[PDB]
Amino acid sequence: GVPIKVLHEAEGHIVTCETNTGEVYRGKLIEAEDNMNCQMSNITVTYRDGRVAQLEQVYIRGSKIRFLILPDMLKNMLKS
Amino acid sequence: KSSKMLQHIDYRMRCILQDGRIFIGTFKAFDKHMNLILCDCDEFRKIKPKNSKQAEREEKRVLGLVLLRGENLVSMTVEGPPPKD
Amino acid sequence: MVQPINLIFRYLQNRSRIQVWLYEQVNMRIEGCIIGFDEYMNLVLDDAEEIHSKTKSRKQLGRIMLKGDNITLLQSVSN
Amino acid sequence: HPPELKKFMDKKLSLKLNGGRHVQGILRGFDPFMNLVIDECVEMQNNIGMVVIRGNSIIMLEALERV
Amino acid sequence: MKLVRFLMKLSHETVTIELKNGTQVHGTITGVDVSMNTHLKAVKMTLKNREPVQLETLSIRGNNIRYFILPDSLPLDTLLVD
Amino acid sequence: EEEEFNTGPLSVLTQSVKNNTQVLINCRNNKKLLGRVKAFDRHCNMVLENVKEMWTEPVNKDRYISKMFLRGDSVIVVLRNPLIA
Amino acid sequence: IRPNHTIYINNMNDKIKKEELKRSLYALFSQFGHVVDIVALKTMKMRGQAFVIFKELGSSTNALRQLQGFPFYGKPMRIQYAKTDSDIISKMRG
Amino acid sequence: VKLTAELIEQAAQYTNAVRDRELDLRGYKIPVIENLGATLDQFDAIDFSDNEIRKLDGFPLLRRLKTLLVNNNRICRIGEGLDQALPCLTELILTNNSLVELGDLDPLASLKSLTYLSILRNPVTNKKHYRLYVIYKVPQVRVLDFQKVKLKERQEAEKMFK
Amino acid sequence: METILEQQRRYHEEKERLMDVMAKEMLTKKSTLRDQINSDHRTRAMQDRYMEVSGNLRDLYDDKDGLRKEELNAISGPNEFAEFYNRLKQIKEFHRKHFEELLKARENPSEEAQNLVEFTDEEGYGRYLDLHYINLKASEKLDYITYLSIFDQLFDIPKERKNAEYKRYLEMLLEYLQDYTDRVKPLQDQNELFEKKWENGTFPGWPKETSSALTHAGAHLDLSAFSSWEELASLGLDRLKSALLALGLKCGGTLEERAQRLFSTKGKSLESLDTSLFAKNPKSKGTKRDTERNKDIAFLEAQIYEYVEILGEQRHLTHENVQRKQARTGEEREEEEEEQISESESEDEENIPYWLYKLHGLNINYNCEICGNYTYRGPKAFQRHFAEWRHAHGMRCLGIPNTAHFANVTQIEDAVSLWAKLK
Amino acid sequence: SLPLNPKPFLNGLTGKPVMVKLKWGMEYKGYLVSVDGYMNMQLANTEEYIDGALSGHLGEVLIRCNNVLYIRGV
RNA sequence: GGAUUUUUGGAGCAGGGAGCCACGCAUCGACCUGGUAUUGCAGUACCUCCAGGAACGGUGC
Repeated sequence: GVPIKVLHEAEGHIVTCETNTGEVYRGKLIEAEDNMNCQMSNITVTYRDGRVAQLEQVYIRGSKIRFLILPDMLKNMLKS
Repeated sequence: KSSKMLQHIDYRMRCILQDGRIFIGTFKAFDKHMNLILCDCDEFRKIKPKNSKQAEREEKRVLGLVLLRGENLVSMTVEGPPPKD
Repeated sequence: MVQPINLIFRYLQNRSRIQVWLYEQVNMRIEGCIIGFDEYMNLVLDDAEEIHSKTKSRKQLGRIMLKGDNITLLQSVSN
Repeated sequence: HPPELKKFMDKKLSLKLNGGRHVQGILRGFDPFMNLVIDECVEMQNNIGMVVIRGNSIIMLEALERV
Repeated sequence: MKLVRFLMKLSHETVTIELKNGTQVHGTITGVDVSMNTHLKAVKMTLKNREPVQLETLSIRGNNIRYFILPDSLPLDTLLVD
Repeated sequence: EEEEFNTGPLSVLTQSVKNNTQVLINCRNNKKLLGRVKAFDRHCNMVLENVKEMWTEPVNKDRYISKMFLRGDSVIVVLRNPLIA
Repeated sequence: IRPNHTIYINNMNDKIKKEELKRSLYALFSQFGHVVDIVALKTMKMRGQAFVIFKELGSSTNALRQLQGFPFYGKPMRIQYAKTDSDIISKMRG
Repeated sequence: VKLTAELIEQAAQYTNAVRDRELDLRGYKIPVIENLGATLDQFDAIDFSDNEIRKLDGFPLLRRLKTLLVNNNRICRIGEGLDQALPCLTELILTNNSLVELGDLDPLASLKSLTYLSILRNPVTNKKHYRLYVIYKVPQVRVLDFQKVKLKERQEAEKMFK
Repeated sequence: METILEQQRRYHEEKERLMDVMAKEMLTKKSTLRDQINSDHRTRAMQDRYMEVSGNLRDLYDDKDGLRKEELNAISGPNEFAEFYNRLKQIKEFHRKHFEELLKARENPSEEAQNLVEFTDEEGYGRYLDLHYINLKASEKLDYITYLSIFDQLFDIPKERKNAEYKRYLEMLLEYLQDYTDRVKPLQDQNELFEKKWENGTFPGWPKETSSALTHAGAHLDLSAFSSWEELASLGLDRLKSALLALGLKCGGTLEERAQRLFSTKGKSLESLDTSLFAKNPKSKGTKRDTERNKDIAFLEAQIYEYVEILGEQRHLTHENVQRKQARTGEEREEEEEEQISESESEDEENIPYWLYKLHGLNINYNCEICGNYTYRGPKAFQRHFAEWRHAHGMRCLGIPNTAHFANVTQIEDAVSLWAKLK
Repeated sequence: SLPLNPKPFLNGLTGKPVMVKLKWGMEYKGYLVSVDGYMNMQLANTEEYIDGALSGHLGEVLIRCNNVLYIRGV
């Protein structure tokens, strides 16, 4: 899929991820798989109550991701 | 024709999520699953304004460049024309 | 490396009594001895029980086939 | 496809599951569905030993080690 | 047999659709595709516990449909032929 | 495949279409649809006639729907009976 | 016990919760150089102790001499160079 | 060596030992705190140790900033609108700076979430009643100079200064 | 403690520095001011503007300066904008801020740290410099606003204020009218309305879709306005318009007809015989309701009105553009787009294989037994291993002497009987 | 037993009295007429037990596969 | 082309009452006062014990 290619393009960039449960994970995208499975590092997580935490290493299953925010560095795939 | 999505491409689009959020951004790409690419995207919670005399905008958040997974998409309508840029 | 399916094949052979965590239901879990299973993780359990974590009450079931849809987690119990 | 988890093999992990459930243990293996084998597993705390987690119900994992 | 094919024939009909999330949609079908993704025009959509909003166009992901209420006039026996 | 529609559990639907008999469909929406099966498929999508929809709100409610299409995922149970009689 | 990147502290008030202890330790020791990490457990064995790891070795030596017997949460801390090299240091070196 | 956008962009960025996102601004000889906008409110901690800053002021609105390590600088004054630009400031380490008068510490009363405060090695420390003054004027502080603010001190600070 | 005299001094000095900077700018390219001033002229009528000749010849006194391109003019205008912001701030703090034994007292402490070997030429130079990027001459932008980028404020179709992109709103409009009878040009014809926008409305002014649209559009036009004219005091304009809104309406709806009397703007949409009934209608439950529900919309409508009036030249300019592009061919339209693009992205100031390792025989599983049961990935590799240091060390230290008789060795055992055959 | 799988177990249970629990907590007792590849289920002389108590006597019934939690012979 | 990462569903349902203020049941967690033990070289679910306090937080019905 076209969006998937753009996701792989964001590998190595800082991205934000919201899960199906609304926890919000911000940090560096290390690896993005075809099914949207996401390996990230040096995370800041913001829970539904508002509290924050810090994690070194995480991996989130694609299905249980609601969405991702990518840099605007990418915006400039205009062919489609 | 397959066009029904391709028509609205480049347009500003109002997308409704399964939890009931409103994502408004520039519709730039989609796919088989309806995973969507939304440029200059904001999120609304309380309302979609039709000129609500009190205010039009409460709980608006600037997100930016958004990829939404199709699993969590419900529906889309045209919000405004393409920005020229 | 141990593959998850194989662990099950082990559970099967051992006749260890098994406790299953169900999907989106915390107040009840299921127990039994895996006799067989299939490609969808559907399980055939013997002398099975519903376990109410809240009520500390057990419901006796006997021969159970549990759809895999419900499987969150598989653990072994000494009992 | 396989999930890219070889990096996490034989490491201690923190697993967030659906139902607001959380467990911790050492990754012993996986398959293409992201079903996991977790050893020395602990329900968050009570020790449950070696267990199978179905990938279906895996929300998120976090390494408690450095990979 | 494949009943989505039947729905794909209903372009230019007006229908009421009830959604899984309870929302009610009344509009004119511009297109149903193979995933039952449905597109409409001249749409009056009433989310559960709101007054209707009117949209010139609306596009529904197929899975979110509960059911379609069809025109009483609709000649089903014709449409069921392949 | 026809054999599996003919003799398997879906024969309930196959039998209802052939005999133009009524069936009650317990439904995910907590509603029940009572009517005749004009068509059905693998997923239990159906085209229904003379549908009496019944539900509760305690207060019972009902409403008549002559012609309608049901997406099959909403199916919980489908009941055949001495209902048509 | 030769100079080390890591200092071993003991005689600490063990009533402070672990995350608060580590955060005050980080704050206090930041004045001498970047603290890479802090290892402190509340087990019976390890309670009242902590290992503070610095990027620079000069920072560890300065910390040791200047904070010897510093009143921390009520008790005078005792500082010493650690017996072994910290795992993090070994990984950062090779 | 002005604290500039360019400076912040090449600065070591990492997850610190207490699991927070921290920006390293140590040893640059910065004299004035400015242009923090460029960090984009992405840090939980900012390390300004060993610099030449004179006044703790000049911050943009930074909602995520919870820890400020300002060791070995020349802080002699604290800005007045700090809570308006740093609402969740919870920890402030000011060891070895130049605050000399008790009244110069007054602006810290407006930091509603401030819980960890360290002012050691500042001349102000040797002023009579320095500890009680801080406790009464900045009651939101729970740990002062790595010592627990206790009830008896609060009461004692309520008498004096009542 | 800190002598306020020094602080206030440094403040006045910095203010001086900024004034000098934006004055140097206004000097190199007078357009910067001229442009600005002209617009200002049509917002605050009193404003005195320079001799036309000066404007045209782009001169301030005697010297006619080189004409600059739009992107640069706008850039410098936004830079001057932030400069004026700084200035306003400093002016503020300053307003809020404004013996012998002590002289020797301080002069004594000045002896502190005598051994401070360092050259200090960085107070007025770092400021002067701070307001005047590249090594020598690549980027006009000052260090102060080095990360200032117009493309993050203007889209490509706006061309830094040349045009305003209304195609998007034409889309939304089609969505609003629920048809397609409306062309881009007919839409612009609609916009022109903005008494007309009040008494000859495109749609019914109590329609939802319509009021929402109008809101979005209004907002756009306003942001565009202030975006394209940084140099003019935004707050001044805002307040002017607001006061015109409040004061003009109250007596007679500002809109008066010799026949129908006095019209109500937005809330009621009705006329009134005389001013008397008009006033006693402004307290009625009806007008209270309406003015209490449709206030924001009415106000937004009004803003769209006055801001579109202030931008008449841009509106016309764009409509023109539309007609042009429309009357182009394919190649023409393409080349034009190329031009807009270039203007947009231009500097504001110009200066192995398996098929081979299988063929060669490598990356194939193999093992030498005598060497650590070692693995070798190629058959050519084995001969090299045999003429090797370690392989000969295993042989000779094993008691099996080196060189060429033992070459074909694999296992340790057989070459032992071979060496017994040797000796 | 020597490996007794899902599929054969269910096939052995055809012609028999069963009870099916659904995920939603309803229960349905009746004679299992048939099952199919997706594990959709057909009961005859069905009865409904909700809260473990006889609610309704229903007759012939199709249960969609995704609803099923487990099946018991009884 | 309905069997775990998307389109044939794990969804569905439950909050007012009393005089701006306050709230049923179950489970888990730090947590706060006193007092008390422990002086120990590590890589962490968590971490002394004893008594008192919870107008504390989270989840489910």
